[PDB]
Amino acid sequence: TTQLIQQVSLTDFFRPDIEHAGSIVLILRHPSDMIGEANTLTQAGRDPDVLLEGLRNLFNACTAPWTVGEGGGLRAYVTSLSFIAACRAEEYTDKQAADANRTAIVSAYGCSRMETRLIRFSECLRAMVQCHVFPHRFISFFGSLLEYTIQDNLCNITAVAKGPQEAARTDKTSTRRVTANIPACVFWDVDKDLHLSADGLKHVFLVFVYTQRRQREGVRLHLALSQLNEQCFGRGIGFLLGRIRAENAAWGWTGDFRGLPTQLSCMYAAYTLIGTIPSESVRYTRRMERFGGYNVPTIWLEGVVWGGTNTWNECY
Amino acid sequence: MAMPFEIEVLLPGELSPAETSALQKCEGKIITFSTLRHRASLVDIALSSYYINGAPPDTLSLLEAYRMRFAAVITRVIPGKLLAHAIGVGTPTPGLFIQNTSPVDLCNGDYICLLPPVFGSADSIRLDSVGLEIVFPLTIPQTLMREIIAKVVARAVERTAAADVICYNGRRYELETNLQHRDGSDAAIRTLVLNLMFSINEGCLLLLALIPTLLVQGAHDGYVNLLIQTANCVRETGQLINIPPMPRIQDGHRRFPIYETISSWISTSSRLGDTLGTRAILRVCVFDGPSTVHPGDRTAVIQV
Amino acid sequence: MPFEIEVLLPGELSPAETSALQKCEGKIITFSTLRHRASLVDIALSSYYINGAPPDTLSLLEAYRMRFAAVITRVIPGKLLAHAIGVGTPTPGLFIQNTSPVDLCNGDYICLLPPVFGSADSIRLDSVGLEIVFPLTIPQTLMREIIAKVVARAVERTAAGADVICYNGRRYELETNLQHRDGSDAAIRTLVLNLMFSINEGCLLLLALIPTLLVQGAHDGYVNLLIPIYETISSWISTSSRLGDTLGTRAILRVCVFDGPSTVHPGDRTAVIQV
Amino acid sequence: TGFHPGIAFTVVRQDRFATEQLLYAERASESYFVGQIQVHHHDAIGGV
Repeated sequence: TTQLIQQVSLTDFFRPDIEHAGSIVLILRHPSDMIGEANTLTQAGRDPDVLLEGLRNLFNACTAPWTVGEGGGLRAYVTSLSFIAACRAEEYTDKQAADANRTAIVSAYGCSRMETRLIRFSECLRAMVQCHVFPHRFISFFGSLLEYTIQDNLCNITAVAKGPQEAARTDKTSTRRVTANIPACVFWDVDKDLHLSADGLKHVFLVFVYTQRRQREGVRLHLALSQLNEQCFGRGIGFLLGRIRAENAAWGWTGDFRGLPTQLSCMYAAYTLIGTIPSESVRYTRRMERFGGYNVPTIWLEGVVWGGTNTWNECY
Repeated sequence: MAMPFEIEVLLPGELSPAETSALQKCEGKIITFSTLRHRASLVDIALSSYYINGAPPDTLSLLEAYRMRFAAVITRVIPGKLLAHAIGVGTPTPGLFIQNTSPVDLCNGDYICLLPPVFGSADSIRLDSVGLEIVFPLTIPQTLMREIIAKVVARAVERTAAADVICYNGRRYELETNLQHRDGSDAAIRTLVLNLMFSINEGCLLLLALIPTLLVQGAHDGYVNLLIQTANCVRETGQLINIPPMPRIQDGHRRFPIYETISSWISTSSRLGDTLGTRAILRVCVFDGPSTVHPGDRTAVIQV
Repeated sequence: MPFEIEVLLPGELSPAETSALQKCEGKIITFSTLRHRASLVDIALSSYYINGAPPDTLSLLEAYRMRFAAVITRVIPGKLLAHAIGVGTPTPGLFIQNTSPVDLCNGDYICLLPPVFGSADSIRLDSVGLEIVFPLTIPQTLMREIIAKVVARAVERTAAGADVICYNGRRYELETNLQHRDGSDAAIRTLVLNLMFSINEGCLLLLALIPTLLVQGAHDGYVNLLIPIYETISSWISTSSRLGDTLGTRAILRVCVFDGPSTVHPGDRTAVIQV
Repeated sequence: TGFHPGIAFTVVRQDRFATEQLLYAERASESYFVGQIQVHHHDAIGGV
């Protein structure tokens, strides 16, 4: 049939009592790797200690600060996609929905010091894209939330990692099944931009966007839905992001190969294939929905078959 | 979705028994589709769909069509309809099989790539009652297709600025490519040069002063002698170019240049050929059949 | 339904050897062809032998892409069973005994890499006169880095006239103690050579086409340009492409634990599904 | 600028009107054979 996955993590960056089933969950690597990675990947004339400060000041005020070092057996593993969306709600073009998302998730979680945690995470992402350690290399697609069990400051998630979505029987309130849903601020579809607007199969991509201009970093991600394959999808987005590519490549006998555009200086986006919709034509509904006490708009997909082989395709 | 993505291509009721027998003689050949529906039409696998600007295309344009589309395999044809299984979208696909349409063999285990028909005349089936040509993409192993793509992109660059034989397993097959216009050419050359640029980096200077070490090794060892003389550049520079003492690298105690100049080349190299050409979607895995496969025998495969 | 492979271990096995083959529960082997009856002289190292002597690292990276891998399930004192991964949907609990310097988190995609470290996988079946090397099961994320660092070290070593790799909060050093680094330097030279030759041929071909690349300003013109020579371009692509597809190594497996331990220290066994 | 450049054209344009046809037939003009109704399953949004 399908395939489930399980993970126990803390509940600092994610609370399944607040996410609804069908929300995408993301997994993180250990933050300790960033130290050595930035130690060997930072650009000459730039000090990665700003990344160190970002990480250190982030993890100083998120949860129990201890244990996050090497001896970590329990960790902050999973984060919600809506979380990583609402901490960067200042770059999504459809402002009003993203702003509703942000205020809702600031009010729905613990209530205390999340404004703190949010800007901590925003500053951390800014710093990493500034020291040429990209977020796409550390954040992967875990699954779609199916069922959970929580305790004091610790959770136990089980999510769908492969196969059709609605073939997963869960003990919910309304009906034994559940469908996928994403916040309406990250939903960007490549097809209508390029105007091919055809029915049939559509892939679902998870695409990041990088704008590295000095002291003006920028990181945001969307969930693409296009007809293109994984080969020419890079061409398509590279096309309708011309200004970012330009301002990134321009401002990112002795040979003297100094100050030339390198691959990390010219990078602007990276994407992955995560599923597909083998239906007759895709229907989706943007209905306003409640996260506990607040109302935020979402996208309700139908018939998504999660895929795999989590390999990132880069675009410089 | 638990079965392979079946496809129901329809034949008009006005097709001659001769053409239906011809179709019977092509079960197991590969076709493509513009979009991926479930009730397709015969028009969408004919040459009337491979038209750029209202004309039959060239070897470069078709080479872009073959990856701008989706692929399928003709399992069996019937008077009612035509059946085909999608390849690289819905994972489950058991016992699939292909027909080898190529002037070379098919070794067990190699990966399969598909080309536009270049070698000689194509095995084109002309359906006259509807007026549709049907040409089937080739079936070429991956290690060989690269030589063809290189030798065709060279001809493209040459035609734009200002050999057609390839040896494989001791056999000479002539290349009859054509480019009746000019925009696909530079559309390819721009990618060529773009990916050519992002290879050079800081550590290339250190990699350059290592040319004379490569020369003295070319004198010292034997396979280095096979490697050095096909390189139409290194054999000249290390004998006619010099690089003085490299200056110290800015913040030389933290970063490391060679790591970058060699890591940003693994990425840019794998994706190279899959941009000037196509990727490999299928790999011949004969379980209990013959050892190799002659031109025109039915194979057994699993998708990449 | 699942594909099944039998390997009939012969007699004359020293019980001190079978005692170690009993430890080979969950290691990966490869065949050149998929059958049901497999002879022990097919997974032995003596099968590769691409050019006489034992294969290189380039030779092994080229093998791992053409052969069909199969994981060794339970072994009994008589014979050895194995299930082919890649096709067949193995219904049993297809576990993997990770053999890698670094850990394995929950939910990684695992690829293969020849023993480019302190090789100790070899089980030395002397009584029969053949030996079997297993591959390293590394995560897909460390795949682009390990190759790059191990080749950069050698390309600096030939440039005679803290290099640690980190993952999941653990650090594994690459600087082997002995500065008498023969042997492994020899089983890696045709890679550093074949790679180096490609990059130099690319650089000295780029600069030989456009006469306004660096002479119109390495910052002003080079970037503004960004926004039989004709049998050499061919010679460059026709080799750079074969190298790239060799170092691709698409994943084959994925570690998905379900109510167990969330980390796989080297030498433990865990459940794995196929991709 | 309104100067006549010594040439003339014949503009052409085509128009598509929606009309209501009126159809007539004779008695027993065609034989309409009908075959056998067959079924086949196929996977979907999760069911059949």
